[PDB]
Amino acid sequence: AKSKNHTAHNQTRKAHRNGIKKPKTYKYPSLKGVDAKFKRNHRYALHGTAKALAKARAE
Amino acid sequence: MQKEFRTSAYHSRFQTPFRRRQEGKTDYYQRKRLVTQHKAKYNSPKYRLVVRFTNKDIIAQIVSAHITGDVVFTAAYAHELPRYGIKYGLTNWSAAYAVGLLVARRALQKLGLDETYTGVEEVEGEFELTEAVEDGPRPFKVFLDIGLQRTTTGARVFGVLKGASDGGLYVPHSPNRFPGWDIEAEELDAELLRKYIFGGHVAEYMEELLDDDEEKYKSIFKNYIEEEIESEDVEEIYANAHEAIRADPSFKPTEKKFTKEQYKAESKKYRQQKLTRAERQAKVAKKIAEFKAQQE
Amino acid sequence: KSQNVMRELRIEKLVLNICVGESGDRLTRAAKVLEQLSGQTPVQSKARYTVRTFGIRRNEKIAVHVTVRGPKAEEILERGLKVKEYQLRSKNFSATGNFGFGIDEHIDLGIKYDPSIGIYGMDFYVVMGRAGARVTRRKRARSTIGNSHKTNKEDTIQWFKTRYDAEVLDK
Amino acid sequence: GKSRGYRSGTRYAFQRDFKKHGAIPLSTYLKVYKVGDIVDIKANGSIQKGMPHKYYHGKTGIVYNVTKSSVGVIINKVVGNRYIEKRVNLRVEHVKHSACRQEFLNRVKSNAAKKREAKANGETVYLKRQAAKPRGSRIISTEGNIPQTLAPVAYETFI
Amino acid sequence: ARRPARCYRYCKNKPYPKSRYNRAVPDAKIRIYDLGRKKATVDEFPLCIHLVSNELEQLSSEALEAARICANKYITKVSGRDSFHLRVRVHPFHVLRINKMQGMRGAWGKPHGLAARVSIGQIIMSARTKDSNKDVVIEGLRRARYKFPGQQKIIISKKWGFTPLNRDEYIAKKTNGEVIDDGAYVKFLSRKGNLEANLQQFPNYQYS
Amino acid sequence: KNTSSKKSDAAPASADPAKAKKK
RNA sequence: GAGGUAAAGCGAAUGAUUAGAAGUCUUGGGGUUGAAAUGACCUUAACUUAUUCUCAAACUUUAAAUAUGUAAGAAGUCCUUGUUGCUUAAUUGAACGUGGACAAUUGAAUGAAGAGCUUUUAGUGGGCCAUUUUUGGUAAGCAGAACUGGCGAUGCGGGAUGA
RNA sequence: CCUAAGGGGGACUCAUGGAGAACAGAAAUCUCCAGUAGAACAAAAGGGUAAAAGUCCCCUUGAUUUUGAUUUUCAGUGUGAA
RNA sequence: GGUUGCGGCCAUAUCUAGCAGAAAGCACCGUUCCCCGUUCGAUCAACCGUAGUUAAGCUGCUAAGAGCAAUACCGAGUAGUGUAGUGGGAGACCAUACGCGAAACUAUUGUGCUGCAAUCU
Ligand SMILES: [Mg+2]
Ligand SMILES: [Mg+2]
Ligand SMILES: [Mg+2]
Ligand SMILES: [Mg+2]
Ligand SMILES: [Mg+2]
Ligand SMILES: [Mg+2]
Ligand SMILES: [Mg+2]
Ligand SMILES: [Mg+2]
Ligand SMILES: [Mg+2]
Ligand SMILES: [Mg+2]
Ligand SMILES: [Mg+2]
Ligand SMILES: [Mg+2]
Ligand SMILES: [Mg+2]
Ligand SMILES: [Mg+2]
Ligand SMILES: [Mg+2]
Ligand SMILES: [Mg+2]
Ligand SMILES: [Mg+2]
Ligand SMILES: [Mg+2]
Ligand SMILES: [Mg+2]
Ligand SMILES: [Mg+2]
Ligand SMILES: [Mg+2]
Ligand SMILES: [Mg+2]
Ligand SMILES: [Mg+2]
Ligand SMILES: [Mg+2]
Ligand SMILES: [Mg+2]
Ligand SMILES: [Mg+2]
Ligand SMILES: [Mg+2]
Ligand SMILES: [Mg+2]
Ligand SMILES: [Mg+2]
Ligand SMILES: [Mg+2]
Ligand SMILES: [Mg+2]
Ligand SMILES: [Mg+2]
Ligand SMILES: [Mg+2]
Ligand SMILES: [Mg+2]
Ligand SMILES: [Mg+2]
Ligand SMILES: [Mg+2]
Ligand SMILES: [Mg+2]
Ligand SMILES: [Mg+2]
Ligand SMILES: [Mg+2]
Ligand SMILES: [Mg+2]
Ligand SMILES: [Mg+2]
Ligand SMILES: [Mg+2]
Ligand SMILES: [Mg+2]
Ligand SMILES: [Mg+2]
Ligand SMILES: [Mg+2]
Ligand SMILES: [Mg+2]
Ligand SMILES: [Mg+2]
Ligand SMILES: [Mg+2]
Ligand SMILES: [Mg+2]
Ligand SMILES: [Mg+2]
Ligand SMILES: [Mg+2]
Ligand SMILES: [Mg+2]
Ligand SMILES: [Mg+2]
Ligand SMILES: [Mg+2]
Ligand SMILES: [Mg+2]
Ligand SMILES: [Mg+2]
Ligand SMILES: [Mg+2]
Ligand SMILES: [Mg+2]
Ligand SMILES: [Mg+2]
Ligand SMILES: [Mg+2]
Ligand SMILES: [Mg+2]
Ligand SMILES: [Mg+2]
Ligand SMILES: [Mg+2]
Ligand SMILES: [Mg+2]
Ligand SMILES: [Mg+2]
Ligand SMILES: [Mg+2]
Ligand SMILES: [Mg+2]
Ligand SMILES: [Mg+2]
Ligand SMILES: [Mg+2]
Ligand SMILES: [Mg+2]
Ligand SMILES: [Mg+2]
Ligand SMILES: [Mg+2]
Ligand SMILES: [Mg+2]
Repeated sequence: AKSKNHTAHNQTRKAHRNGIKKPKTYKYPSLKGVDAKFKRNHRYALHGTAKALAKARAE
Repeated sequence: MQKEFRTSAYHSRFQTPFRRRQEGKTDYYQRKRLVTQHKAKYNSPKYRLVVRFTNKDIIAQIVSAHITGDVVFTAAYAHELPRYGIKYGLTNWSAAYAVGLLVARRALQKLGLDETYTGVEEVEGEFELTEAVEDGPRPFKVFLDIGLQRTTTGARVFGVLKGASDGGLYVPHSPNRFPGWDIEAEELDAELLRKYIFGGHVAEYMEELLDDDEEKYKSIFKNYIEEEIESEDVEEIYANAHEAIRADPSFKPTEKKFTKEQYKAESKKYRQQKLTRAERQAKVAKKIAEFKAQQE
Repeated sequence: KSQNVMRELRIEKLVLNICVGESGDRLTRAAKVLEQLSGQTPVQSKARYTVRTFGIRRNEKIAVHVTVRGPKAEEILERGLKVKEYQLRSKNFSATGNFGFGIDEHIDLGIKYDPSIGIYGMDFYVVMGRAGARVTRRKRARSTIGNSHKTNKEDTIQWFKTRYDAEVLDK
Repeated sequence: GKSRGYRSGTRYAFQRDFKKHGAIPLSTYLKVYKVGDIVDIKANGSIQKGMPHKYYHGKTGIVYNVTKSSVGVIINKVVGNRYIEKRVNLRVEHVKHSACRQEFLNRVKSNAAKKREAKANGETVYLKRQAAKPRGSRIISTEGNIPQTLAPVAYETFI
Repeated sequence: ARRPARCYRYCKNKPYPKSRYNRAVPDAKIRIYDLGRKKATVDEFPLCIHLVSNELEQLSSEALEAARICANKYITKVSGRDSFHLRVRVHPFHVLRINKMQGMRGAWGKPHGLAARVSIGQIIMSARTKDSNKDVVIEGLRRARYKFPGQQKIIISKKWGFTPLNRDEYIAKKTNGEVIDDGAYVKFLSRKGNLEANLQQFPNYQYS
Repeated sequence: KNTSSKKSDAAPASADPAKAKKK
């Protein structure tokens, strides 16, 4: 039979009708993939930090 | 008829090694393995025990590496030993032990870990590592850097190793390179190691040589002869020296007979200085004219 | 100064080679001869590759050689120069200042003959050098030797003629 | 037969620089990377562990993870009509701090220094950058520089 | 056997030279590029005449051989075999391909011949001779022009023979001792490098 | 006893270049 | 920041490649001077040295244009000191924080019928053409890629006529 | 295809050229010097590698266990591989 | 300023050939009982600093040096290229317009800088 093999023609037209959008930025990135040893300890540091601020305001 | 090899293209495409590798002084493979620190400890440095031997001196330094260059923490030289009571044999295995003990004590003095981490106060030659104190700061950790010097059981670098370990520094190591290690029966004969710590091999050489060749004893052991120092009181030379090293391990610089400026002015008088462009142009013109006499 | 004490020529090493073309008993007896002459256990060299014309194969133990230094080297060298009746050629000296010769029977050196051992020829090479060659052989700070301190053919020839009262031909 | 392996087409990208092969200078191993640092990515062909894919060679990103010998870098890659967040683990031999931070962080300091000085002097200062503007008027002196007249030159052959 | 040259006139493909990738390549028809008195010194033949291409084009090795033969024959017949030094300045390094020797499936061709890829202003043939032999050498090249496709110009060089110096700079460098013979070519003095070797090579160097 | 060790790397040599007859 | 294409280069590596010149104790040969000495001479051919003509998609020191990654702040910068079982010899750091200072030129331009987000579903999944880059082929109104713009899906004015 | 051709450590430095040594010659073995890699790294090719990643020696099983995260192809599914 | 130890950048530091080097340092250098490694105390190990030497290493200087580095009324606004026209030319290709813009070449200049510690006429 034999047909068209490949072409990227018209593909940039389609990507730019509604896309080519930069990703949104957030204040807190996800910690997925961050070192488990750091992540394990970072849990304890944040928990203790919340307690200290809670007591200071309770005063 | 062979091709001349050293062409201009050979020099053009030649890639020169690192300056201190071409000097044959730094093993950068070993240096990379020693220096590189866990990236999650960020700015905490690794400390090296640099041990270098010259023909006359033993240099022991505690070094941390930085981008602008290495930075010395403390340093003990073998030529500091006469202050502590060792005047001859400044390259013994025992002089190496003394230099290691001195650098360990001096570093601990600089840090403040003197009363804590005293070390092995009663040297019996047993293998031992500086153990941490519970509910206290960990011992100063240092890694041994022997440079290009070969690792052999009995080498002098491990004398500094044992001294630094006995001085209170935590230096990770094994005893199978100490003098007195039986490779067949994998245990350390601590008696022979203790013998080596207090100059026992040198004293035994003095005793064995004296009754077999008095003339050679007179030439090899001159300094001992004019000081009337025999073999039996060698150990005391070290045993006292140890105590003195622990009493005041602080660095006392040599009083300088001249100031820095006077030294610089004296040295600046010698060593030729480069010719001006005009001078060498005149030299070229003279050489051209003086070449005219071989025109045939 | 060209007349410096440390510029003194003297022998670095003497290397004794017997390249018996085969492996087995004959090579073993050549090794026995070398261990007898030098007093040190010699080392056997293996063929780097296979040649059918020479009857050798790769990694077949072909030759045996030994290196001697010090007074024993001097004694063996003069013992071999006696066999050569103290007469080498100019062509026997390399451009790097080393020289060599080859004896044809090892009983001419002055050792006992055994019918089991037989006679082997032998190859002598002497490596000359002044003091300070350790610079090129030490591990740390290895460097090269300056041109004046280098050993060359003329200095070695003159030193050999002076020290042995021998003749260096050039046929 | 098509070939599309991991390092296909990287013959020159992953080459060492001319007369720069061999051992890595140790400032590479002494640099300190913190989470949030901006780093350029350039694969070193002589270190094959922790090596980036050929896509990230020449890309710049944010460090998000720091491990024993490596950093995790966040890259935004175009996949069709949007960006996908990519998290690449790279040994520090293939990483260098981005020099774009140091220019902007200095302009922040310069703006802060200039503002307090004008505040100290009780005057005002304008800190917004400006593009190059058309040049002003000027007077050209002709003492020693009387105009020299040029003409187009005739055609010549020089072979 | 051989197709008409019109099938291979234009540089449509990338250069396809002999390599480890194409090995069954025939030889170029032209093998000799220097003719006449090629051992003559530079001073013997001051006049240089070029045949220059006014086309970005491909010239077959067959055409190169034919034009070389035509020019050589004419100039040696009219002025003698020792009155000139002819040099062919283009080497055919590009391999042409032929397909038939089904249809378009697997149509990658086999080596068929060799051609030189020339640009505009590129010299094809150079002839160094004496001035009095100008009109001969020109007529030798103009006939050779007929063996080539496209447009060529016969241009008299401003330079002395095959040297890169003009006919006035060569005389200046000659009376100053800055030129020495090297057989058919010359070597020029350098003010860089070992002074002694430079002085030895040019004894007649009037230094200033 | 002892034997010379292979300082070279020509593992699959088994012959040598330059070694041409008639030369 | 990245790149290795255009160009350029080959008295720069690799590979190809024209011509002489001067030299050397494996010169490769012919005639020799030689009674024979390998020890000269005439010669051609090898190499070496400094040169010479011409080249490379799967060569290259150098090296564009176009195109490409990141940044240009309030989620910023600086100061002090809280948390942890992580880290340091440590009172060192790491991360997250309390408190304080820097106010509209809050840190380039230009624009912005506003930005962001979600669900669901149609048709389509034969393409073709023009400029430029470009592969196979002698070429093709041939076959195949790159970017963009078009025709398809589109009338209108021009090209007589014509996707 | 590989119990090493995997892993760690150590020592050494390959292709090749020149000058020399009985048999020995173009090619056997020995010596020095030169030697930016012109070698070798199972195999196609490209990249990478010199106090090594090459050659030789010593010790070994990390060619092991639990599963997560990530990169490539990508629909950001699988598989393979990392 | 010299020197050593450890370095950063990694030839302005390399390569070749000459010449010079006070002090200290470094080095060569002397020895083999001991730990240790070798065919060989040559390398490696250990001992002495005692018998000697700056001959070499190292350092500095010299060279119309090779190489390397930097600069430019050098070449050259050339080659190439983004964009444009119902421009030229049968074509191959070329000119013009708004922009970007090399490499080779030529000339000149330079030939390590520097951090920590110790030491020295
Ligand atoms: Mg079909
Ligand atoms: Mg289809
Ligand atoms: Mg849009
Ligand atoms: Mg370098
Ligand atoms: Mg090591
Ligand atoms: Mg045989
Ligand atoms: Mg195929
Ligand atoms: Mg393919
Ligand atoms: Mg690159
Ligand atoms: Mg791997
Ligand atoms: Mg303001
Ligand atoms: Mg084509
Ligand atoms: Mg023909
Ligand atoms: Mg069919
Ligand atoms: Mg024509
Ligand atoms: Mg091999
Ligand atoms: Mg074989
Ligand atoms: Mg490419
Ligand atoms: Mg090109
Ligand atoms: Mg080109
Ligand atoms: Mg070029
Ligand atoms: Mg070339
Ligand atoms: Mg050249
Ligand atoms: Mg050059
Ligand atoms: Mg070539
Ligand atoms: Mg000659
Ligand atoms: Mg003849
Ligand atoms: Mg440049
Ligand atoms: Mg570049
Ligand atoms: Mg660019
Ligand atoms: Mg505080
Ligand atoms: Mg706050
Ligand atoms: Mg701006
Ligand atoms: Mg739908
Ligand atoms: Mg849909
Ligand atoms: Mg659908
Ligand atoms: Mg549907
Ligand atoms: Mg169709
Ligand atoms: Mg359909
Ligand atoms: Mg269009
Ligand atoms: Mg057009
Ligand atoms: Mg088509
Ligand atoms: Mg069709
Ligand atoms: Mg349709
Ligand atoms: Mg329309
Ligand atoms: Mg109409
Ligand atoms: Mg119409
Ligand atoms: Mg019409
Ligand atoms: Mg391996
Ligand atoms: Mg292994
Ligand atoms: Mg291994
Ligand atoms: Mg190793
Ligand atoms: Mg080479
Ligand atoms: Mg497995
Ligand atoms: Mg996958
Ligand atoms: Mg798949
Ligand atoms: Mg996917
Ligand atoms: Mg996936
Ligand atoms: Mg998967
Ligand atoms: Mg000064
Ligand atoms: Mg001195
Ligand atoms: Mg010795
Ligand atoms: Mg030693
Ligand atoms: Mg000296
Ligand atoms: Mg000297
Ligand atoms: Mg120069
Ligand atoms: Mg210069
Ligand atoms: Mg254009
Ligand atoms: Mg463009
Ligand atoms: Mg156009
Ligand atoms: Mg018109
Ligand atoms: Mg223009
Ligand atoms: Mg220099």
